[PDB]
Amino acid sequence: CVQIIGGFFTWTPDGIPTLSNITIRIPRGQLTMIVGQVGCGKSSLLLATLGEMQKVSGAVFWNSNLPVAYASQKPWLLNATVEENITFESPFNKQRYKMVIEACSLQPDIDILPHGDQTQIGERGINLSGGQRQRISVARALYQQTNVVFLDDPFSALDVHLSDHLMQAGILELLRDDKRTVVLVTHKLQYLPHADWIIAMKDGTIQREGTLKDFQRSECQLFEHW
Repeated sequence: CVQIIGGFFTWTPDGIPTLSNITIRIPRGQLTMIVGQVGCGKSSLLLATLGEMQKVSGAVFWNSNLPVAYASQKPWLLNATVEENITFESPFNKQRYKMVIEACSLQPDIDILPHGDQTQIGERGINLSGGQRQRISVARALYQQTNVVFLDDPFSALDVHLSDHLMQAGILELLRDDKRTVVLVTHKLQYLPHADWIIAMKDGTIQREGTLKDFQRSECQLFEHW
């Protein structure tokens, strides 16, 4: 459903766009990775997907501007209970909540929280770690049950075992996704064979998009194996 054609993206509308004539489309149900070095513009690419850059030219269809879930690079938590940080203006369902709590490894966090899910977190509350905050943001997105999910490098702030957790629960999130589109930007090559497509970024531009064989022709797939 998403169509982006020749799209141009900026960090600052006072200057020249950082990304020029970017064209890719995300049909519903696609699994799409976005990869590249730290600072190559992946977060900026997600901002372009959110319409937060300056479009010099081109066509963009996201279906949300017709008369969407988000995982930010830096986690944002409301000053509230952990429970309300999970619900994020939604009704409470406790199978969905149970699945989110288990899937986001939040039982050990709740177990060390003074009031479990009723522990006040965020500003003036319990000081969650950056990884716990990231897992909370992921759980909020999974709980929202949106048709489209944008995950910005979601395992950067988590451990290897937690990366395995995010692997296993993502693999049971896409299955949980009843045909839904899930876009997982990531900096890691560990699970890039296990999604459908990768977008490789460098210097604010897209260098290549394509298959494993395509990325062998890119002479990147071996580097990704490393």
